[PDB]
Amino acid sequence: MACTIQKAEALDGAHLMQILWYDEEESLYPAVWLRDNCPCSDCYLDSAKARKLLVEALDVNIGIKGLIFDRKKVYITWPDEHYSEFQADWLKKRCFSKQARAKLQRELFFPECQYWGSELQLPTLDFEDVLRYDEHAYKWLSTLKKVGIVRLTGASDKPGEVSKLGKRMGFLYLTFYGHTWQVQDKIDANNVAYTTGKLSFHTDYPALHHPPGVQLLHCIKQTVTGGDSEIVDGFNVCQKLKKNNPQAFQILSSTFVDFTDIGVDYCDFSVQSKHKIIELDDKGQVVRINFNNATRDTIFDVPVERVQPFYAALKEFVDLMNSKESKFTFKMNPGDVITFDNWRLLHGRRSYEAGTEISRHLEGAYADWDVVMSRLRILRQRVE
Amino acid sequence: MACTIQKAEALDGAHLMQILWYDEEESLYPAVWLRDNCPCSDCYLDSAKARKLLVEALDVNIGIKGLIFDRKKVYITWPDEHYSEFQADWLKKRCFSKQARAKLQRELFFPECQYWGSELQLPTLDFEDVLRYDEHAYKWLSTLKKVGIVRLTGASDKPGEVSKLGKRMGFLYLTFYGHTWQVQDKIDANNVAYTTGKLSFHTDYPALHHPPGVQLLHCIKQTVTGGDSEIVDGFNVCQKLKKNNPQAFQILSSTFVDFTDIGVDYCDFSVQSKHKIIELDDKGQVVRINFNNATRDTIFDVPVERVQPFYAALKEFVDLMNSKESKFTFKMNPGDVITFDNWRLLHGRRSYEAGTEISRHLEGAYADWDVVMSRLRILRQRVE
Ligand SMILES: C[C@H](CCC(=O)O)[N+](C)(C)C
Ligand SMILES: C[C@H](CCC(=O)O)[N+](C)(C)C
Ligand SMILES: O=C(O)CNC(=O)C(=O)O
Ligand SMILES: O=C(O)CNC(=O)C(=O)O
Ligand SMILES: NCCCCCCN
Ligand SMILES: NCCCCCCN
Ligand SMILES: [Zn+2]
Ligand SMILES: [Zn+2]
Ligand SMILES: [Zn+2]
Ligand SMILES: [Zn+2]
Ligand SMILES: [Zn+2]
Ligand SMILES: [Zn+2]
Ligand SMILES: [Zn+2]
Ligand SMILES: [Zn+2]
Repeated sequence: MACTIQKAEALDGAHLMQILWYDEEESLYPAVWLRDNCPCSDCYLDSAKARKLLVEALDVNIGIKGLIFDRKKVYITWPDEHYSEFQADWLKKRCFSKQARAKLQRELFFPECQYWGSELQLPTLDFEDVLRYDEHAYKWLSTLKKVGIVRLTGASDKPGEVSKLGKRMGFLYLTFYGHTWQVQDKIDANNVAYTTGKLSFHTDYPALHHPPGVQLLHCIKQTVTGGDSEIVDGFNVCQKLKKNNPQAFQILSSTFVDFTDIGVDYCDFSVQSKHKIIELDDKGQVVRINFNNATRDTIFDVPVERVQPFYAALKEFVDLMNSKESKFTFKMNPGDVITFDNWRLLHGRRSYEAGTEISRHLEGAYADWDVVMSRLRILRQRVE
Repeated sequence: MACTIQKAEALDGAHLMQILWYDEEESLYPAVWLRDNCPCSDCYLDSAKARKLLVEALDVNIGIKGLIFDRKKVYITWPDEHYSEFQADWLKKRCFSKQARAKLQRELFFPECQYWGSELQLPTLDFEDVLRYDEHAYKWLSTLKKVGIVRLTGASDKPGEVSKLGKRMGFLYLTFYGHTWQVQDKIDANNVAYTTGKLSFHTDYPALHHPPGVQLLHCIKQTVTGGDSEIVDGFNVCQKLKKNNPQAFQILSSTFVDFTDIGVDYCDFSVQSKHKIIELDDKGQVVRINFNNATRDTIFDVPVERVQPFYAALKEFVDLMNSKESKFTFKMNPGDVITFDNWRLLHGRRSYEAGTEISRHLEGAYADWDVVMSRLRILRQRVE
């Protein structure tokens, strides 16, 4: 009844098609959009699922010349004698009502989000299960997207596990630190990560204009002397900051901060960026946190009078992150893997003791959110 | 005289340091910024060129407790007995005046830009020279950044040339179409690029939220039956559009368009995005064009009444691109490589004739702008 056509007609000087469905609801489709999206082999390459029609071939003032229909299809003639057929279900799905458009966007982008503080129950799955079963890989990625983190247990205590998950997603994201990389204490460390020092809350790689969306960290070896992990939900903290201190929020979401990274690892590099620490979309929703205090530059491109207020804002923001209501602490063991949203979470670690042998070793990697979402879309379809 | 210290003092309740240089100019440095950027081994890890100091250790209300100086350094004591030394040249470079900050930004980001239309003289270098000499690789990347395109001649007529340039930059950008990819006519083409059809002006990969910054295309084999290349400077076209049709400009720079790509190539994929076709920074400057008509989705997430005005805007934009004053046409020969800014240029190709053997073959690859700029920074330093 809902996707069965009861009536189709051209309206509004034939610039619009209206469908009355059998459930009595109505949908409207501009004529230019219909012509633009003609599925015939002239206009549309089915093997690629892509449009061949050029913008240059589209009359933006086009009207429908003729229309007939049955319960399942509309058949249209155009002023220049082009001919088009559209299927009822295809039409129904693309209805321009706010409700139909929003529903489809949810299905494409999995916007569901569950904010958390210290009460977090760390979502946890088995590693081999995730590699083997789509049902488990689906739960893995959907929870990663919704909650921002998933732990995987039962991996080995050897290099190569993040690489297997990378393949399960599709491919990992290559950076100047390599395809994968080793978090251990190193002589002449090119990065504070590669020391025994404390890492306060940070996102990885704000020195890139497109920081890694997803981070993977696998504990190969762990020390008893320290090295606990800490996470906080950045979207949650930002919401509390806007509430408690709209001025601090305003400064952090509007000020461009310079980040830097110079050194040699996979290649030799001299990397520079600018980002707003709290990054808002066009509707004012926080979509990314860009913040690592180690790689924030000495160069600070703001007028002198904006400097101290910036720091006072940043301090309020860091204090919220450290608050006992926001922060969640745990300690990784050999064979544990954490996979998390590096645009949303900030993470850190406690200091631990140097010695003459390596007491602590994680292997990490990155992946692009688009690569991950693509796998998520495919998995959902296979599972449903 | 300009970077020699004539006087240093604490001012403004000791919250500011003022330096009077020997050229009689003055610079101001907030106390909190100085403490934040103390270069001592407690605060700063020299092997990483990174800050160890935590935000949590920074008193945002800090003042200078004592200060002494000579011609080349300032020596500061802090209220908690921490001690800091700063070098005159380091200080001079980071001066918070608008002029000093802007100068340094130019040096970091190479903003110089030369807009062009049909009068373009295609910048051209030798391929092997670029692989061999830093002077030539520097000219290559600086011109790529400034002009948006460089041709390289004298490559071979065999696969693997884009890969060599990838290494010269650092590394190539892996996508679902592979590390490198073959533009040829293919049975069951997963993409309109892999046909003999005309490609109108487009950027590559707006189906990703972070489209490739730089594209490389190497002609292995060329057909006489068609297949000429066309380019246009997108930043130039946008400027003309804002002038001629501010309404069209407003629609294109504000409307989110959905892009899609579903198929199998390097991996199986189902990719979705949203972008504004004309993408503006926070000051209203165009920083990216995101537009491929083949991969623009059938799904169009706007209210019905915005649809036709969107198309009328897009048509004005495409017509400008096609104008004889904007467009530059040329034809690639075996051994030619084009490297260009895929955020700024749009490119296309003329149709050509199918046959039973492959008459036309290019190999392409992508690179990230951050990877390229890093190499650019390193090269400049080596050459100067
Ligand atoms: C880049 C990260 C550290 C975070 C950063 O520098 O932003 N590595 C662990 C070294 C791979
Ligand atoms: C992605 C490009 C075409 C452009 C596009 O689909 O956006 N390939 C040539 C197939 C690698
Ligand atoms: O060592 C850890 O526990 C966490 N490591 C990092 O956050 C890093 O390397 O960037
Ligand atoms: O075939 C050409 O000349 C140009 N190719 C493309 O723009 C492409 O593959 O995306
Ligand atoms: N069942 C209706 C088919 C209509 C074909 C029209 C071709 N011009
Ligand atoms: N040449 C001046 C060195 C000052 C050292 C001060 C240590 N507190
Ligand atoms: Zn139906
Ligand atoms: Zn058609
Ligand atoms: Zn980290
Ligand atoms: Zn290298
Ligand atoms: Zn000097
Ligand atoms: Zn110090
Ligand atoms: Zn292309
Ligand atoms: Zn794969």
